[PDB]
Amino acid sequence: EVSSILEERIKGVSDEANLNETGRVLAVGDGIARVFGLNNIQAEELVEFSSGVKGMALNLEPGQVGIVLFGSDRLVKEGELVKRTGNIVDVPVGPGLLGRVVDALGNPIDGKGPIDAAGRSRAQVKAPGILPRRSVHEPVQTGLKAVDALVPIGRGQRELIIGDRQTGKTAVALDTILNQKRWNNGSDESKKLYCVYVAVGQKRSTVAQLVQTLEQHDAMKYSIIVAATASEAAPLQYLAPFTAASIGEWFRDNGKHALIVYDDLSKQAVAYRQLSLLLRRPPGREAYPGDVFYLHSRLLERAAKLSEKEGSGSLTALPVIETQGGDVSAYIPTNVISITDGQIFLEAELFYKGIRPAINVGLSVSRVGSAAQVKALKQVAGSLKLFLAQYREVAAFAQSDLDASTKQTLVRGERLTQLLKQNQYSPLATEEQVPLIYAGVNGHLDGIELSRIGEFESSFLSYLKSNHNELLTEIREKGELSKELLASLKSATESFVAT
Amino acid sequence: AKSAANKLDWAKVISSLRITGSTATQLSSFKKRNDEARRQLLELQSQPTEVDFSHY
Amino acid sequence: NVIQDLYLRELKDTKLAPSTLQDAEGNVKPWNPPQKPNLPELELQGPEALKAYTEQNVETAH
Amino acid sequence: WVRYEASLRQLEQRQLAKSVISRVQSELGNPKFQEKVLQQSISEIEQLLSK
Repeated sequence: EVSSILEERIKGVSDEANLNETGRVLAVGDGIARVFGLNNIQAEELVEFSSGVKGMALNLEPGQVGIVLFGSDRLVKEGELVKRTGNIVDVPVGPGLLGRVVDALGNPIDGKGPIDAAGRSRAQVKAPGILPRRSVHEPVQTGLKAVDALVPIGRGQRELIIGDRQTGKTAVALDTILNQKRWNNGSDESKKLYCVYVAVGQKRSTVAQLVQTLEQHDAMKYSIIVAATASEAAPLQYLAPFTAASIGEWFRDNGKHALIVYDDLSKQAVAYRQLSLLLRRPPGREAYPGDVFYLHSRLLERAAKLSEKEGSGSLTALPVIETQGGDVSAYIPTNVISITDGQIFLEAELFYKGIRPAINVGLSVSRVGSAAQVKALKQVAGSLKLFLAQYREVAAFAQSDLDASTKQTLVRGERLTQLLKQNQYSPLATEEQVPLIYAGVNGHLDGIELSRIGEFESSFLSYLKSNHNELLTEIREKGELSKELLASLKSATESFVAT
Repeated sequence: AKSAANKLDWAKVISSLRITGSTATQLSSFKKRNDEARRQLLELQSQPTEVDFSHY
Repeated sequence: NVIQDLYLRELKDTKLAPSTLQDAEGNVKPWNPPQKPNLPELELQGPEALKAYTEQNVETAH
Repeated sequence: WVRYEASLRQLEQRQLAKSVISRVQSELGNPKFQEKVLQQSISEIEQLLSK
């Protein structure tokens, strides 16, 4: 058993071959080593040192090569023999990475042994051209109202999630993965996202809580977790998003829909800053190097909704930006904003002030998000953003006397805001979001006293199912609210209002 | 099935509005709704009764 | 070579002998037999209900 | 039950891991340490001639 597996492994050690290897380390420390020899070396190779650690050749210079140690300096030392892997940095990619935690070297840190992987693919790969790119049509549903309504999110898009640290930052994304459990545990592969959670710079303990939550919601089987914790070395952290995206691209290049959440790219910036400084390349604004724009932009544009030629694959990016104080003019945030489609700025003040989840509607945009929305969620949600940007206006100037028109808006607005809120780590179904939005929009929640809003939601949904889940089944399949359905729903909702 | 029961019930709630009495009507309505809704959550809660010893 | 020496020595001299099932049990949740919660017997049963209903349903409040 | 079963396999593997270390220390004692250099030598002779 354990003996047989070990014996198979021992048998799999068999002879070393001659070939161009061996450089000798000289000046080493500061996480770069200067190696003598390595005369013919492909650029950006992976070299494995006989210190049992690997590095990526960065600077190919006349007479010397400067490896960058992808791993601890502790074991590397002067006059060590550096052996050429001979290959550019590639990472295993395939189908069997699904439901396996791995670290950045692809080592199974789920420890479920060797990963099944179809291929390996180069860490840096250019983004697909204009011609392979079809405009978005399929939505991504997060199961959180307003995060689908007010913020419309669709496949392929680089839809930014920006906000402040540890405001349960992770939770917004986790909820997305969870809602799409329903569809991803579906049988339609057009309705299967394969979602990748990139955990960079987070405590290994915290990641272990995340892993445990994901396995509690039995969500592990449709998702991969790549991990590059805070302790884990900065060059590994630098290569961590890029590697994850390669894995994502294999799904995308199976034409299959996928999504990747990059938590947190701001920590990649600090890592790249560290790396750059240790390469003593000049620092940029806020001490973040000048190629920081290039770093983020090359990463981000690999996420796309490809055309029919490429099998209409998606790789929806959700990159998670950690703003220092809500510094929305800060160099790293602004640089990311410019690359990304939309923003999903999360209002920290409101978060603290009991709006969970808190979405700063003003600072949330989605560049091409709204044509991903299904017609039901366009019709029902029609103008609710405007209405709540009338609530935004109304409460702006509310701070004396209120005209009845203003008061009506305020009463609706305050109550509508209550409706938006969701219980953290428990997202609602897509089907369910349609009536709730219907209620408020069609003014059924206008009268409902503020205290009972929570009751209204649960009771309304229970009512709808018990009275006629037929309506919901229809809206589930049709995905368009017919005039008959609209009237029937008006009638039904009014019926619930009465009770 | 259950939807018939509820259609007549809620029709009767807004009818009972129009006549005297409601003292113990709402408690009856609450009870039949309660267990019916408990049974709905049951019926969605239900996973197959069997150990899948095929793989396990 | 080194493979052979290591292989021989390691494999041969290592003898498995793990914990018993009894010892294992502590480190796991043990088997659970049927629960058998009986059949509860409800109200609106017995002639307590009948006399109550005749009398109670003789006068009700608005 | 499955979980602890996997745990026992891991525990067995780390036990056999420290036994591998013990076997390594034994190997490096032997003048097999000397005699196997001859084996490597002839193997390299064969190998490098096969290059």
